[PDB]
Amino acid sequence: DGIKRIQDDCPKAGRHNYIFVMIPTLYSIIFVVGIFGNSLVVIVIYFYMKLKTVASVFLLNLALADLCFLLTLPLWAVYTAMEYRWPFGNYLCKIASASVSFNLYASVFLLTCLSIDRYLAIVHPMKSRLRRTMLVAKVTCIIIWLLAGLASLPAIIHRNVFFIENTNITVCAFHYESQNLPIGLGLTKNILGFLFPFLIILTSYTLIWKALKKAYDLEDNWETLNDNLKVIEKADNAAQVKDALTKMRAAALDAQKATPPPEMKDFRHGFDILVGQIDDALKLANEGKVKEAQAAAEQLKTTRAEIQKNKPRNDDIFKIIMAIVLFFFFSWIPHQIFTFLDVLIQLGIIRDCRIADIVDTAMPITICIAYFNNCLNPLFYGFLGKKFKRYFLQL
Amino acid sequence: QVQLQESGGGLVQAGGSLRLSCAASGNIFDVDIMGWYRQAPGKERELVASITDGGSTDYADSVKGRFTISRDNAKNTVYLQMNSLKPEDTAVYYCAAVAYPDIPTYFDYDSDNFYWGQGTQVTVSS
Amino acid sequence: DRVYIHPF
Ligand SMILES: *[C@@H]1O[C@H](CO)[C@@H](O)[C@H](O)[C@H]1NC(C)=O
Ligand SMILES: [Cl-]
Ligand SMILES: [Cl-]
Repeated sequence: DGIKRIQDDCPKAGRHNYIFVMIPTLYSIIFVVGIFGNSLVVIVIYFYMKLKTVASVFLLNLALADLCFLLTLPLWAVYTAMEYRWPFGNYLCKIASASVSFNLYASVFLLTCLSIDRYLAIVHPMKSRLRRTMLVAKVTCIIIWLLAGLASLPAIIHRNVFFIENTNITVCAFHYESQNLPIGLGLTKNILGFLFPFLIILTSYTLIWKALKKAYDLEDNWETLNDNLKVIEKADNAAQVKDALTKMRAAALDAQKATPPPEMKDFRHGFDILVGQIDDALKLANEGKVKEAQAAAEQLKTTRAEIQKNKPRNDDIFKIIMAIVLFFFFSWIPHQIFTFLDVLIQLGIIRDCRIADIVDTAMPITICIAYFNNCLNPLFYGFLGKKFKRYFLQL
Repeated sequence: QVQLQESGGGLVQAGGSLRLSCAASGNIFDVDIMGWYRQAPGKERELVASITDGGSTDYADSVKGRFTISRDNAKNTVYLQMNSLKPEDTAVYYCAAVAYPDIPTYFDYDSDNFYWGQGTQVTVSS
Repeated sequence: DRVYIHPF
């Protein structure tokens, strides 16, 4: 005479005194830190910086998506605190789950576009500049909003308030009926919410890794030649000359490997001349002719009296790229595994309430690590900007 | 801020030649990549050419064979040798560059590590 | 019949 009455297979699954106490406490921390954290991000990025880059648009919408999810968070904290009892009705049930699902798909899709933007702004800054305008930045977002809504559309449909017959506990959840709701609901979160975005983000930063590694390896090969060439100028015997000429010959071969991305045949031929000029200098060092080999190595720098500006570069960028990929991986792979197991329990192989408990006990644990590490995404991505860090520390 | 001083644009006969120089100022370190963009009246901006700090150039199909770009790493100045200036080359030629900070984390929400110039008008009369 | 009480 009202809502749908459901029989629960494993009613005592995930119900523990330590889950009802720790989970709402962590939700309050995520609520306090998330709101205080993300709100200040949207201030600096809009009122202090006026949104003039494409990443600035992605960063603002990334923080607003987290802010929308945090507003519905007080509903889930008390929901867990009441031993999973939902009094908020069916209206807030369809909205709370949709808001959590929408913002989780939107935040991951936004991190995907941010990676594609960094790959374009680094490897091809000149060509991709005219394509990456401010209009495309706002158009990309409304495509993400529509995709995050369409992917979370089954969440607004199959999320009803149910009354368990054998426990008299009214809950808001998904009804995994025997047959006659799609099982692809849990799959979409695994492939569209993790697999597909991770393979695109990893490919972007890996291509940035290989692009920056080639640039720094080439920069260090020239540094290897110039530094060793100054050792010949201050050399004494033929042993100290051959030791430096042997290191320069390997550096010329390593620099011959780098190739961005007839023009490249001229690049490698320019180093075959370099290696060839090192061979003759090595021939004089093997015979024991120091002052003659010193002139052969000094004629090498004939192509080069004003000191020029040095190329700025950081060796710590690889720590950032690796941390960015791992911080996204190890923050969703706990929730993605226990969700994949749920798909096996949903309609398949697993028929045991003893292991269905470890799924419902560790699910809010994985939701907290997914929620806490995602609500800090716009903050830490923003700290990677020298201009953003200065304004944020002033507030 | 990194400013880009441009010079060499003016009214010139069709089929002649012109050289555009763009020097970078206010940059403590070297400039990563520099290039040239032109804005035709009533059109959108177009990439003319670009050159890497190592010497790799990339021209557009609009100026192949007639335009040649080079750079001086000592002066951080790029030259756009525009030979056989056709009346279609009449546009506002902007200078572009990519400059990274001292310890550069390749994230920039203020300028995106991309700096423009004032621009010079290059009018080609026939 | 399974009940998935979790937020997502
Ligand atoms: C649940 O309520 C029904 C009446 O609605 C009652 O018959 C049943 O015994 C109750 N069971 C429990 C476990 O409370
Ligand atoms: Cl490019
Ligand atoms: Cl910044």
